[PDB]
Amino acid sequence: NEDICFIAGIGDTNGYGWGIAKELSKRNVKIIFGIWPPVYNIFMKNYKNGKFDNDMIIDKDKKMNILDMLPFDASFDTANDIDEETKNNKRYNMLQNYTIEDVANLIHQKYGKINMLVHSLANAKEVQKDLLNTSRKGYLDALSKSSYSLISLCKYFVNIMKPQSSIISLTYHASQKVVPGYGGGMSSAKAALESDTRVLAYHLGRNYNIRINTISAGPLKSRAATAINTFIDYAIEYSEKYAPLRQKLLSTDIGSVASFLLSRESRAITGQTIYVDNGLNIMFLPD
Amino acid sequence: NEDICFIAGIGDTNGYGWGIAKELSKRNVKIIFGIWPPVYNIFMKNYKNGKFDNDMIIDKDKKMNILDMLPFDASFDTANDIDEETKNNKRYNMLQNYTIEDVANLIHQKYGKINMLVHSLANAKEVQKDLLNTSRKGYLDALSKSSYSLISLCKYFVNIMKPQSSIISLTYHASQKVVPGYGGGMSSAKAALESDTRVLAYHLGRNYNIRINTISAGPLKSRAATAINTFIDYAIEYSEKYAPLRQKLLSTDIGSVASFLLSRESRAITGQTIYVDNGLNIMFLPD
Amino acid sequence: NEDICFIAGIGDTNGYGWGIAKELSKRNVKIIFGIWPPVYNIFMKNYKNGKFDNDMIIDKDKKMNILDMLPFDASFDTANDIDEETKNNKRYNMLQNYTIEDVANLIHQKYGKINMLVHSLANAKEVQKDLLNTSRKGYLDALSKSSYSLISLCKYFVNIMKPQSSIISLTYHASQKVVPGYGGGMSSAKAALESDTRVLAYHLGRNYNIRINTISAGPLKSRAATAINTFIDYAIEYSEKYAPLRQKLLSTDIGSVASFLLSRESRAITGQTIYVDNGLNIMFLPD
Amino acid sequence: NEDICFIAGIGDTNGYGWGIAKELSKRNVKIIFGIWPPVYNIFMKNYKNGKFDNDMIIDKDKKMNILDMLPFDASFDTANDIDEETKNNKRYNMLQNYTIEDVANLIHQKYGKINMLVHSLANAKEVQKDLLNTSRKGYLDALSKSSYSLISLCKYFVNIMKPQSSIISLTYHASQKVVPGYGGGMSSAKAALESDTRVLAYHLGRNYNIRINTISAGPLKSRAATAINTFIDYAIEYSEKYAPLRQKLLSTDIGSVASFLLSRESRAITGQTIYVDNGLNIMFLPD
Ligand SMILES: NC(=O)c1ccc[n+]([C@@H]2O[C@H](COP(=O)([O-])OP(=O)(O)OC[C@H]3O[C@@H](n4cnc5c(N)ncnc54)[C@H](O)[C@@H]3O)[C@@H](O)[C@H]2O)c1
Ligand SMILES: NC(=O)c1ccc[n+]([C@@H]2O[C@H](COP(=O)([O-])OP(=O)(O)OC[C@H]3O[C@@H](n4cnc5c(N)ncnc54)[C@H](O)[C@@H]3O)[C@@H](O)[C@H]2O)c1
Ligand SMILES: NC(=O)c1ccc[n+]([C@@H]2O[C@H](COP(=O)([O-])OP(=O)(O)OC[C@H]3O[C@@H](n4cnc5c(N)ncnc54)[C@H](O)[C@@H]3O)[C@@H](O)[C@H]2O)c1
Ligand SMILES: NC(=O)c1ccc[n+]([C@@H]2O[C@H](COP(=O)([O-])OP(=O)(O)OC[C@H]3O[C@@H](n4cnc5c(N)ncnc54)[C@H](O)[C@@H]3O)[C@@H](O)[C@H]2O)c1
Ligand SMILES: Oc1cc(Cl)ccc1Oc1ccc(Cl)cc1Cl
Ligand SMILES: Oc1cc(Cl)ccc1Oc1ccc(Cl)cc1Cl
Ligand SMILES: Oc1cc(Cl)ccc1Oc1ccc(Cl)cc1Cl
Ligand SMILES: Oc1cc(Cl)ccc1Oc1ccc(Cl)cc1Cl
Repeated sequence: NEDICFIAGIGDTNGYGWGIAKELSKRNVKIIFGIWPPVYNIFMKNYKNGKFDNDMIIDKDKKMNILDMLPFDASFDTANDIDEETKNNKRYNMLQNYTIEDVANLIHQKYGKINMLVHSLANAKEVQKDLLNTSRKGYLDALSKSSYSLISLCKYFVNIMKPQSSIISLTYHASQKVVPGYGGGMSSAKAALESDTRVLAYHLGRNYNIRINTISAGPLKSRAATAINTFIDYAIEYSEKYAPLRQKLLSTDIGSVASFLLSRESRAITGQTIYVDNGLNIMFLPD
Repeated sequence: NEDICFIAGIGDTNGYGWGIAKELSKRNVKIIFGIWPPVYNIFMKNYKNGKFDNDMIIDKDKKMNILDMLPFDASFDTANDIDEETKNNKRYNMLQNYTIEDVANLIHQKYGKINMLVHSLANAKEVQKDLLNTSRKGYLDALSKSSYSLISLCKYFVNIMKPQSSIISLTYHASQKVVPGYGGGMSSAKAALESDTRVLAYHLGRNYNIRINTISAGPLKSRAATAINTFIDYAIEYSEKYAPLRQKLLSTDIGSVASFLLSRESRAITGQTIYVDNGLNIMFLPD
Repeated sequence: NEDICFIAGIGDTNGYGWGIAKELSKRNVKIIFGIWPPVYNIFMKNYKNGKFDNDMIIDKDKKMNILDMLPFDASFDTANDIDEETKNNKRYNMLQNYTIEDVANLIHQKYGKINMLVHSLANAKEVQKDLLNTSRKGYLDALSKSSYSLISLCKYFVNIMKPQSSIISLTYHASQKVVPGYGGGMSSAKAALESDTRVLAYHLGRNYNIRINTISAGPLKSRAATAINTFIDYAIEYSEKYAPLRQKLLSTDIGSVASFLLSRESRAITGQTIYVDNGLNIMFLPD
Repeated sequence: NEDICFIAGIGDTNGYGWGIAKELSKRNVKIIFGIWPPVYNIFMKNYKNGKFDNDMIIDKDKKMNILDMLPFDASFDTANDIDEETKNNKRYNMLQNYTIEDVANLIHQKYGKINMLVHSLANAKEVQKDLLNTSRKGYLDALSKSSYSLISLCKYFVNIMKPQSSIISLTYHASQKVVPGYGGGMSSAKAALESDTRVLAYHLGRNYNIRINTISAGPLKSRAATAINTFIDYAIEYSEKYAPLRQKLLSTDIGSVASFLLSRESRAITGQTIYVDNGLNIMFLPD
């Protein structure tokens, strides 16, 4: 009782963020969605029009427990970072308090302190280009939004979290082994994310008694996965054929693991990269 | 509601085997203990005398549900491997059906098929010697009882397990990084165990849809630990002083993680080495 | 014969860049220094005043073979990236062709194609702050100069390198394990550098038959090492006391390894992170 | 000028042992071969008949300098370990002083102290069986001859080695990632070998200032390789098709790296697993 989780990085019901929300709901955790402004209105519309009613179904008729839905952009740390153009952009103009600091303050004011935080986002302008051809701007854009965002989320949210709270993010094996197609510096961003998870585990553990881990998920055909041009269909096919466990990897498979890591049951685990990919990562040569 | 777990390697209530049994009990899992013959009667004596009553208490009105307790020696695969020096041994003479295959048949004959298996045993005759001074006989003894026993357990128990069953063992970071007092080939045995966990994950996964993982636990002042050369006293002191999470590591901390890995909740995790050590493994230079 | 190496990241004779240059000279490799503009003039002055004559001594009277010394700033990819302020800054005003593209073109025009490239630089404005307190700007600054610079160096220099050429950079273990004190996102930058080394190994290997590896060096009291405030004295003391090899780590120790990796003798090694740290990285618990 | 290397594990000129001998010869290192008794006479026969003359050619007017060739069985530590089944064996009856301790004393008695040691042997009676179906006897046989033999070699040879000496062994990536046809416990043996290399690095480093590393080599169609179950044909085909460097891996490619690790040039490297496989180990999803 009293478990509140903020999930940053939800634009629909086809990604891991939604799978994580469903499993947490089964444990009676209250959910707060952090939605990227560019897709905020479209998300709300569909929600209002009851387009997600089926996907919100859990257990036996059990409906998901969505406490709130807030506009959120991990590119901005404070209101002072918002550039004039973005502030005046059509999709941002009518929204407020969407920077990392503002959302933390908003959540604290409305619901008090929370104990669960999920970083389920990533972005790279040049993801379609191989690392060698990625520009400096594209590279830094990937690191800024996909990696630094985690650090910033921690810096502002630790002030509104209870001791013994837990934090998780999502990564991918391309950080440790070569996956052609995963460009734009996304591999670089994930490698940084995994390393930052260890350093943050040290600081957050000693000073706040807070835990942080990352889940290296297998392939899922999410909206963003298609942006890589297809790459995702190949990855899924390869996984279902060569993984030690030949079964379809579901968003809820990652969700149940996320639920465990966020609960007090994983009290002694921190700074780890946990693989939830049907064991594919352990293979060397296929069959 | 129908889950049965065989825990191989319990001689008292101060080790990880007991902690795992306690946590699985909270989930209403029926427990069967595999006890090393040399200490079987003494264990039985204490149990009867109520020396473990307090250690069996769980939650409010809940007691640990121990289905059965059987003599079990991981040194012998089948009845044919029992030598006269053992058969004629005082402690073994009074016991029967304690080889790996016999225990599997006995359990199956009495309770049917099971779906959870825990390997929580290690043994090395020359653990007090550094690797360089360990004899061939001592080295092989460690690998035989601490590593091969996992493979043999799987070979014989898969026949009495249900599909989608799960298996776990315990390892230690000395397999990956140097820990001076961890001798006799125990470091070697743990390295083989972690690698074997991957290979078995592939075979058991493809052929039976069965999962297998290993938990790399932090220091716990248990019975066997005290045999290493005080060493455990150092390890614990160091862990509690430098680990990112400054809290005492409890056998049940490993238990709750084991319980999760043995349930369907971790359906997509296999062949992994999961660290449950308060994050100590991530540190390099002590602060 | 005909071996030319460009070493990017030399501001004096106290770092690894100089140690790498000395060892390469022993193999009769022609050296070209890439010097950061802010310290370019001071470097030349000392050189001219013969302040480095002693340090240039190799073998028996054998003097180093410095082919050229060029101003170089890894922050700029092309002349178009140079901001008006920097272009007009006192130390840059009188220098030309110091961007990555210009230096590559300059080298090609003056000496033709080369076959050896060394990335021996790093920088982070907020290195004195722990990761949690590093600003977005500081973080991206670290990644831009310490990691992306490697990718850019490769993109422009592969056009002026012969097939079978070799490239190396320098990293540090803080990317894999926690080292308190290594802040400003330097740990993040090194993790990215190591991951990018693997991805680049794939692209450069398949398309140009060029190799790339990185050396994870132990502590050396270089000029930059002092910028971390001391941290470096502690690291050196810890290393000389706990490493399996209790000896002083010299810049030339890294130099000789760099020489091997850059030569044709390491033909089958690529995408690797090679540790040259007296074996400290393999230790878990000290003595 | 005074370097002597003992290479344990040579039965012909198609393996890595020969490639290592060739490269060390270019450096004028005196070579002593340790030959498995069962094939000692045949080897000697071919040598006398000049069947290896072409394989011994190096550079222009340079021939491989083989100091001596001795029968050597890594299964026996001392004369006391020789059983009647072996002593009475036809192939062993005619030979003497072939245990590890005897060879060390014999070499020392004839040529004095040495400074280079190479462990290039592996053996597993049930290599054709997958791990799950490998017997205890077969599993232990693999660990005894392929892993413990390294420890015993160090224990007995340090007495006849000079300070600052170097040692290397060969391993394979199947210890870290799953390779289906690599059975009989060879994967287990390699995992132990790599871990043991770290522990030994600590002991030999602190006590004798002696270094030890292991080379993880790529596929090479050798004599023993052909015993795995064609498998080697697959491995080679896969390596040459997907590795970042599309070139044939030669025994001398491993030889040049071995030569470097055995020289003073690598003075600061110890306890490491160095990959010499054209970078194949860094790949995840084949392109
Ligand atoms: N889908 C997969 O196959 C897969 C594999 C490994 C890891 N994960 C990781 O899981 C996370 C989500 O992946 P997914 O596939 O479910 O994607 P989605 O399902 O695309 O989720 C990503 C979310 O990020 C949001 N987002 C983008 N930029 C943002 C910004 N600046 N501020 C705030 N939100 C922003 C998007 O609007 C979107 O809802 C990422 O970290 C991804 O790398 C996914
Ligand atoms: N104690 C720790 O700090 C620690 C750290 C890492 C991993 N674990 C691992 O957990 C397992 C148990 O450790 P523990 O500390 O709880 O020890 P215990 O508490 O000593 O548990 C080991 C059990 O093995 C049994 N055993 C020994 N030889 C046997 C044989 N031939 N057949 C059957 N059973 C046999 C013993 O009787 C004992 O009950 C081991 O694998 C150990 O390496 C423990
Ligand atoms: N010294 C150590 O203990 C140590 C340990 C591990 C790795 N290495 C790595 O070796 C490299 C050099 O380290 P070092 O200690 O010898 O340092 P130095 O000896 O400080 O070398 C770094 C060089 O980078 C140059 N530089 C900084 N910003 C630049 C820019 N924008 N463009 C071009 N040049 C720039 C400096 O002027 C300097 O000459 C770095 O990558 C460092 O992280 C060093
Ligand atoms: N062949 C490859 O592709 C490959 C890949 C990775 C690592 N390496 C490793 O290199 C080493 C040699 O491999 P290789 O392919 O050159 O094989 P060979 O070319 O088969 O070399 C192995 C040698 O071990 C000797 N041997 C076997 N049992 C022995 C015993 N009891 N005592 C003494 N010598 C004994 C054999 O007679 C033989 O000369 C092994 O450790 C192997 O695992 C080889
Ligand atoms: O990390 C991922 C891994 C896979 Cl296999 C599929 C999708 C992934 O997620 C992303 C990839 C690129 C961008 Cl730009 C944004 C996101 Cl969310
Ligand atoms: O693996 C372990 C790690 C630690 Cl820190 C403490 C105890 C451990 O467990 C053992 C060590 C040696 C032997 Cl002979 C038997 C066991 Cl059960
Ligand atoms: O990587 C390093 C590791 C160590 Cl132990 C010492 C110095 C290092 O190098 C740097 C650290 C911070 C900045 Cl800003 C620049 C450089 Cl060159
Ligand atoms: O380790 C190896 C790896 C590969 Cl790919 C090919 C051959 C190898 O070497 C062996 C394998 C099994 C046995 Cl019984 C003996 C040896 Cl020498």
